[PDB]
Amino acid sequence: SEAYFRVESGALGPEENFLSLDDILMSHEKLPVRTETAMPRLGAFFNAVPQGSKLELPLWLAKGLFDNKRRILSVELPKIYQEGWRTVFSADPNVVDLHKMGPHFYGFGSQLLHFDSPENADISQSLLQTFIGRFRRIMDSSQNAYNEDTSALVARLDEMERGLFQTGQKGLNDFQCWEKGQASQITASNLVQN
Amino acid sequence: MDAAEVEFLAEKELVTIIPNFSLDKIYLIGGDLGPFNPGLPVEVPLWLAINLKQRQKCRLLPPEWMDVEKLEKMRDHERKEETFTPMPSPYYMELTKLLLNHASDNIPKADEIRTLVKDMWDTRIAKLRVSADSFVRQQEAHAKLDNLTLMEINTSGTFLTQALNHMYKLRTNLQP
Amino acid sequence: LPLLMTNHPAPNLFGTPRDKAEMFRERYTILHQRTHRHELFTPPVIGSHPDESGSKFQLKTIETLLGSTTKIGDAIVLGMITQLKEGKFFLEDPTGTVQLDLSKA
Amino acid sequence: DIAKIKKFSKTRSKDIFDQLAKSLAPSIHGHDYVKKAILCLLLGGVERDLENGSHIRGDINILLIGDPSVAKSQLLRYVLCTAPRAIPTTGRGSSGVGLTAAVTTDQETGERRLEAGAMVLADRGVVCIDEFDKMSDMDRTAIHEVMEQGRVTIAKAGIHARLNARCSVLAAANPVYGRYDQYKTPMENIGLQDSLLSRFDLLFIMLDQMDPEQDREISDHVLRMHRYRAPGEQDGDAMPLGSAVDILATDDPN
Amino acid sequence: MFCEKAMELIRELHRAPEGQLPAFNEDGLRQVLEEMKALYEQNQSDVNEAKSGGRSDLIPTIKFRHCSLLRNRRCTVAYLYDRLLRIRALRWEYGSVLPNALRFHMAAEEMEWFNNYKRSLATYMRSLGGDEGLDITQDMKPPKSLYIEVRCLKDYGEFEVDDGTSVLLKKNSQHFLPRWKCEQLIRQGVLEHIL
Ligand SMILES: Nc1ncnc2c1ncn2[C@@H]1O[C@H](COP(=O)(O)OP(=O)(O)NP(=O)(O)O)[C@@H](O)[C@H]1O
Ligand SMILES: [Mg+2]
Repeated sequence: SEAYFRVESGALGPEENFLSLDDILMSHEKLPVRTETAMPRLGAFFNAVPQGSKLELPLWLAKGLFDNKRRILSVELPKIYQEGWRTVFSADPNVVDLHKMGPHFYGFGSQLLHFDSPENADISQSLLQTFIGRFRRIMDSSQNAYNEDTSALVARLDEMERGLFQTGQKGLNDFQCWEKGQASQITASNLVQN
Repeated sequence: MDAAEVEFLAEKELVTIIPNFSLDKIYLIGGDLGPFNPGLPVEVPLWLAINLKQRQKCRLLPPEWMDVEKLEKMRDHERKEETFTPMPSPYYMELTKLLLNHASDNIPKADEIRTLVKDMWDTRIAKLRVSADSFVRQQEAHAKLDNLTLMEINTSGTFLTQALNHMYKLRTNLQP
Repeated sequence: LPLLMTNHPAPNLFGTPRDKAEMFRERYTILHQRTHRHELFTPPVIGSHPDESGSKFQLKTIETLLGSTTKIGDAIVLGMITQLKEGKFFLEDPTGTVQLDLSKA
Repeated sequence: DIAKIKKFSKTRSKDIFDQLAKSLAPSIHGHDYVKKAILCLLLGGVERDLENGSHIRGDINILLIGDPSVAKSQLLRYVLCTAPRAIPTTGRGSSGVGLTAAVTTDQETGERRLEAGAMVLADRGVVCIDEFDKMSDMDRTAIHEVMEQGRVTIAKAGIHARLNARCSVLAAANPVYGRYDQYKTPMENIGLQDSLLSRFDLLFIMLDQMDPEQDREISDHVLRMHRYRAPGEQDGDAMPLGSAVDILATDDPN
Repeated sequence: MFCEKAMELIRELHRAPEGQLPAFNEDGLRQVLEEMKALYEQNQSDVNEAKSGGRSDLIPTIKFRHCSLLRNRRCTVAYLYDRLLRIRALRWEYGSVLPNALRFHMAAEEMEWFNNYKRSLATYMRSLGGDEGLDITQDMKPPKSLYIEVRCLKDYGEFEVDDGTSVLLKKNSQHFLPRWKCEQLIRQGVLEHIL
């Protein structure tokens, strides 16, 4: 029915959604870079920022400054997307804590491909295989954790996987309410709290 | 789509009732029904059957497939097969819930019928779980689910479709 | 906020001991929010390449200067004039009080 | 557990000892000379062997004496976190046996052997002793040999041996009467015996002097530290109680 | 970094997934707009300096402030639009006249938008048929029974059932009435559907 629905996240696509709060928060996360030419007047922030300076700045700003000729700055991957952590994911995707390793792991990784790194293919394959490995546990936990504390199950999941978990939980709760007949009652909305 | 809406579609299925009242043919928009003669079977949609049973105006008769022998055969066939088998009704779970919750007095051996329907439901939801896992593991592009019912698809399909959307975008993010 | 949207009680003649202080506290509050919206406010993010002291009108309260700021030559404070001792004037704000040497005005 | 960048950084930096000392324990404000002394303790001198066969002990021993709430325990904790092979110890929770060595039965065979104590485990390392003024005298008898000679002599079970206990001692104590008394001599504020005090390289008295400017900067630093939250943590998280989080035999961000 | 005040608007809305409407962050909106004004003034000064003087090294920081400005715009527009989404859900989940405790959270322009949306929606609903339209805000759940039993939660005034017939909605009184007449009051919480 006509319930409130957030603007959906478009982080996994070629470009993120403009009005998505999730995409905005995802792109806020910082990204290491190396500056290719000195920038005047910005020494107050990191008077000129000298050439060759290492910086960590937001992903939206890195994408804004980044032109494919690599004229202003060079963009480097975060550690969690480099080969060692990709190997960690290859070991067993179920045990890594993607909530602590950036809450928007898949969205940040997908937008990290925009900079045309030589290991873009490796990053993409790592993201795909991580999702494939974690899918079954997400599915079973979401669809079988009925009416209990879901904190331990949902703790290690990134925000995309948390959305999938809530979708599965919503389906489970809907079917259980149907089977026990509670779905037939007409009830006041959540706004009765006011 | 909600389970109540799947029940709403399931309520269109035809069942047989024995009225205890007299009423000539009534011309409904979806199709005329009746005449309703006392003590004689007449076929009506399930919503009207449940409403008349609630109002003490009829006795519901079970469908031909609500039979312990037939349901045991169907359950054993479902457990024996790997693919989803053809079900006796396209809304068998909702039919079972409505008819047994409202007319357990009319329907004999309702406990056995309910338990066998639950067995079939558990087996087929397990098969659907296996199908979803195989889909994601093998990175299939499409699946074939010929004999699934609408309630079975609705129970798990929102999660599965969202997960497959995410998987598709993850495996296609190198398009240039 | 109107009082119906708050915890504030209705006004009455036989006020509480709190209300007597609340008069002057609210007078300070209105003048304080009036004051900080004037051009004396601090510059925006690198509004000037060297930093500026709020258009040379940067503000402070009494409790801030009761401390390390001895003989700081540019203190500005909003507060109420009081002859808290005879001839020995004091300033007061909701944070505290301090003597006023007003030999030059 | 590369050196070339260190040997370049010592040229790029100007008086790198000062920068290291300032950066020693960021969470603790002030105490600059104490931080320099702790850095000296961490680095140490060079132990001499003389041609006559005598040796000169190279470790540096530091004793911090001071009022309640002047970060002595916190400096010990930082040294425990930063140094390789730093052993924690507290005065009331330790014994002369546990500091040096204990006879214990090896259940693989049943024979009894020496099991190393704190200062033997700390060999070529550091041992941090909090509440040092609360130790028993018989327990400090063990510390005397360790500090004086860099060894401990043991004669128990079947074994008679001089165990190596070459460790720097970083001890923390309160003065007698809890709070330091300005109207008493230091030798009476300090309840320890002069024989023991001779074994420490440096002795620091640090006081809770309630200067308003010093209080201003200290309180500002403390409240800034309490306001800090890590970047890999959500805006309203309580930190999780401990659980295993290491998932490769070698560290990944390298 | 510049953007953090804009991020507080975003974090305010993201910290309430349930769809309820927080108070309008007028002060935060004023601050991000002031920041954009300052950024634009600096950018204009720098860009005209660079173009008139022929000085080329300004162009990276020009692009820096330009991207920062576009970021500020994106954040505030997303904030306003998501607030509009939350407000739009109120017409369907509760009804037309919002309670004053919630109406106090809305901006005046938000109430303007909401009134325009209500007028447009009512116009669309009227135009669905020859006379009286179709009230699609009703029939939110599939129908089970023609009549329902309802219980009065709020002590409430006279409620017309049909013309001269009406029922007094005194608290704890219990009526048996048509579902389509009782649906709005149940959704508003005046009545409790039982059984
Ligand atoms: N200069 C300082 N900077 C930061 N925190 C400080 C400072 N001085 C004291 N504290 C805090 O005070 C608390 C107590 O520190 P602690 O190390 O136990 O003091 P102490 O000198 O050992 N006193 P005590 O254990 O009673 O002999 C800790 O939380 C410290 O962080
Ligand atoms: Mg301490």
